[PDB]
Amino acid sequence: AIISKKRKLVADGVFYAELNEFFTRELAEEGYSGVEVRVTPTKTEIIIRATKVQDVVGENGRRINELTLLIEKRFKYKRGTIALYAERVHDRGLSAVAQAESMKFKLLNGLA
Amino acid sequence: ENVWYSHPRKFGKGSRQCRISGSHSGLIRKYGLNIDRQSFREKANDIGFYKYR
Amino acid sequence: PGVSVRDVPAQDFINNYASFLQRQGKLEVPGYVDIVKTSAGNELPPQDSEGWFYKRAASVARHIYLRKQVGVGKLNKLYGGAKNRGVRPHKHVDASGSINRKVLQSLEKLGVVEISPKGGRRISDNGLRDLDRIAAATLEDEE
Amino acid sequence: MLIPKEDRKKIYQHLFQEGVLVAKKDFNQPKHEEIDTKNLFVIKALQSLTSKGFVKTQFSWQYYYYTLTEEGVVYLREYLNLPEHIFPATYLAGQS
Amino acid sequence: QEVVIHKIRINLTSTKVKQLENVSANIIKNAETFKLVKKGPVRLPTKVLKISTRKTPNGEGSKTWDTYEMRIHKRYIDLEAPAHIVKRITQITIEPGVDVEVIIAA
Amino acid sequence: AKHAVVLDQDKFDRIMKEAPTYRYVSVSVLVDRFKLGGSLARVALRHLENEGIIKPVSKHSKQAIYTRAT
Amino acid sequence: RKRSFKTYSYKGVDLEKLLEMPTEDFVKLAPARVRRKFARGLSEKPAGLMKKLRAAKLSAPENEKPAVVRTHLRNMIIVPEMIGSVVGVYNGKVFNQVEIRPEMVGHYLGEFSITYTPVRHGR
Amino acid sequence: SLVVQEQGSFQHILRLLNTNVDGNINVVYALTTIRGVGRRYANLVCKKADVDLHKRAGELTQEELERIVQIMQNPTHYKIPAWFLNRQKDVNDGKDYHSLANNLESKLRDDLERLKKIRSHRGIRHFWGLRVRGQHTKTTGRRRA
RNA sequence: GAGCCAGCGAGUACAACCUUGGCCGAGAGGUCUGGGUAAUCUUGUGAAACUCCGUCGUGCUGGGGAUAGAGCAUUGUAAUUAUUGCUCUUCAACGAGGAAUUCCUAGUAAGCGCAAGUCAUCAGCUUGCGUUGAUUACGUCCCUGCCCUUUGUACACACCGC
Ligand SMILES: [Mg+2]
Ligand SMILES: [Mg+2]
Ligand SMILES: [Mg+2]
Ligand SMILES: [Mg+2]
Repeated sequence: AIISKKRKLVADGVFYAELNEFFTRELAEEGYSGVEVRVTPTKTEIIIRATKVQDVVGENGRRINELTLLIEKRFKYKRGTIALYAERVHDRGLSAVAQAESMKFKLLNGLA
Repeated sequence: ENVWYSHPRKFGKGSRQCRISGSHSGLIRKYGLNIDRQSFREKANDIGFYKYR
Repeated sequence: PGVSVRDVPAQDFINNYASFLQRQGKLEVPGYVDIVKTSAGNELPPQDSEGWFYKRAASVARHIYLRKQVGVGKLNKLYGGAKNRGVRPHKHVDASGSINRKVLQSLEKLGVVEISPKGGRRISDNGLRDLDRIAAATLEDEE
Repeated sequence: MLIPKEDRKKIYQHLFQEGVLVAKKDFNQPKHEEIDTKNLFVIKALQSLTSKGFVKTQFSWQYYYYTLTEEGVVYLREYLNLPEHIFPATYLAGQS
Repeated sequence: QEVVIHKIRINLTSTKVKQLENVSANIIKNAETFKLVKKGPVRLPTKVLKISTRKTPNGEGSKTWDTYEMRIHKRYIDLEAPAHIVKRITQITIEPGVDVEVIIAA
Repeated sequence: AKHAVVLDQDKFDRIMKEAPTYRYVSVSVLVDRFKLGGSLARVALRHLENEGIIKPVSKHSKQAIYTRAT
Repeated sequence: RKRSFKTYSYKGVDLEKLLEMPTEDFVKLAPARVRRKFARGLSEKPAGLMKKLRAAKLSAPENEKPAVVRTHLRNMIIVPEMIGSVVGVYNGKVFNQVEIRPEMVGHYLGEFSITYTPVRHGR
Repeated sequence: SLVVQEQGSFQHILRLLNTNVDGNINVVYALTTIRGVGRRYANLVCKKADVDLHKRAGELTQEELERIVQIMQNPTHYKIPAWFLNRQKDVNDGKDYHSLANNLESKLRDDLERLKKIRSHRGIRHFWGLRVRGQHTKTTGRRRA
């Protein structure tokens, strides 16, 4: 902690990007679209927009918990200071990333 | 397990890898990015960097 | 009316100061006189050779008077210029630092320059008076 | 692969404690974060585990990520001894 | 009983500008409500982070460039106000995007 | 070398004879009327400006324009 | 006769002192680069090779050359301890035999080998 | 400052250190013209002598010339720092020295010979008739000695 | 010698960043000390080209600075196949460049330096920046390219065609 403000910002951005990439990689089955990061004091809110919200969740805190743990491991945080949430997307068709993902899935399956 | 498996790679092209590819080619080390330029370009918008002028 | 240091056209003032110094014969010699370049880029020592040093000192004093608080590196920067570095283009490299320091020391000894807080040096009262006198003289000459 | 078995055991224990593992993609690194073993060794172990099912691996951004499946968890338990109603991150510790 | 004014600077750094402005406004409103002596929202020079990059990966074709840039917006709100009040302020008025931060020590 | 650098009493005398005449005296003008070379010419000019004879117009380094009294 | 042609040497005096002055002295009486090198951390440079050289010197036939000591460390400087012994300076191919003399003193081992084969056609 | 009055004409071209000191011009310039003295060094010498740099100085005095010669000969005896020189630090354990004429040339030759004997990379390059100080002759300088 | 004015920037705490200010050193560069995570300190980055007074005057000259030799420095584990800097010395070609051909229309051209980028160390490079700041058009299809239209076509992998 304690760096040049600009530098800090850049770092944060990089972290966000990394997170996004991870989500893209990992939550393919779940149909992930995008992340929303809110860095308040103490807690940090990581909101996730995916299609299969239930899938993302697991069975009342499992997959999400694991993800959180992984994040903590990556970025030297403690338990409590990261808070994941898996939310629905308001209109999937308006989103582009989601659509792309769907298309990819279809291709994988083997469709015209 | 072997003793000598390390030249001193403190500094230079060899030490400074990127975050994504782990390359030593076109490495943006400005503002502590540490990103091969192509990679940065691919993600720049997500990392807050936008084209204006 | 009111006599001031600025009314004199610079170069003239400097010359006057140099003359005064010469008359005094008590600015004190460094030891490197004409076995010295004056800047790291100057393929020829001072053409005046004997003297010159006094003039430089005067200039330094004037600069100090002008500014709030000045040091050695800054002075060097002010002084230095372009190296005819070769077939390569010109950089800016700073002037003779040691020489500058010596000059400063001499000034201090005289009672021109005074040590300031924060950093560097400012001006003494006697020095100021001397400067004023010089300015007056210059004005008279002009008249 | 050539592991002093104690180290391996330690690694396994750590994994169990976690319910997860995050490694670098950095060979030549003398010792891992948290565990007092070589990172390379840990990575190798993880790879081995993956090869016999158990672990799920992601290689993103010079960071290997690892999570245990039910079968994997069971295997780990067997390796250890610990019977039932235990740590990992399959369920919460209390309220968090 | 206390009324111990430590003299507290709130920094407000961000990329998104409108949001930052809104936050500042909110802060000002809060201050007004609490009725304190404060210097108004001082705005510092917008530091721009420039990354010039050859558009190409392979450096083949014409030599075209892309100046990608980041705008940093940095504001200061200097409160001549107590500790408790400062704490309260910190507690209420937090938005996403803006980096709320307190110096506290004059 | 093209000569006109050698210094003499006779030469000096001829130079003197005379400051009077010529609309303007410029180092350049002096050389080459085939007189003493550059520096020498400058020196001569300076001398001429001691006590009247040739008064100045400009005063710059190398662009030193002087003219006859009075 | 008295003085043999002229002294083969570094900065002043004669040979008799060169051979018996060890390393520090040499450094003191050497160029700037050499001094700098000496100042920096010496580990593996003057250690094994030197020993080998010494051994060679010990176990020579007397009058004839010592054994050829092969060398990668072409970065090393010719100090006076091993004047006379033959060193095989490495050039990727070949440990090129370099004979150390009273004049080769205070120069690099690598600058007596030449890695490339020099240009032909027209000099 | 002053035009040379009086008869003048005191020797066009003087001979000094087995080389041609040119008449008129200036002492420094003359020194430079000698095979081995340069500009700054020449200036220094002049300063030591105590002659004006403004004077053309082919009408120099004999004593002055002698003094100059002496200066050229000896670095250490006079006030010359002894790291301002052409050569410095040479033979086994000893002193810094330099020449300035024919002498200088001889010294240079000797140095070259020594280099050749050593068979150092530089020496080798010299022998070849090539580029000692590692400048790239892939494009540049296509004629050579 | 003296005068002496910019704008883009960038810059470290797990490292070793920018580094003023003080002393040593002709320099380079050393040292002690700071200030700065930065409209705060470096930094008014008192950058150059410029302006003033003097020295050489149109001579391969004090223009020009190459190749050279030596030493002094620094970066790094390692500097010879000079990393770079500095100090002295050497003084080569070149008196505005043929056939050709590039760039340019206003704060432009050209000059001038700075600046970050790469970077342990190296700028003749580069992306920017400001400083100084013109000449000549403000047209045309002569050339060059490109575009259309009408024409002709044994071409359609399309003139490197058939
Ligand atoms: Mg020039
Ligand atoms: Mg500022
Ligand atoms: Mg010349
Ligand atoms: Mg380049």
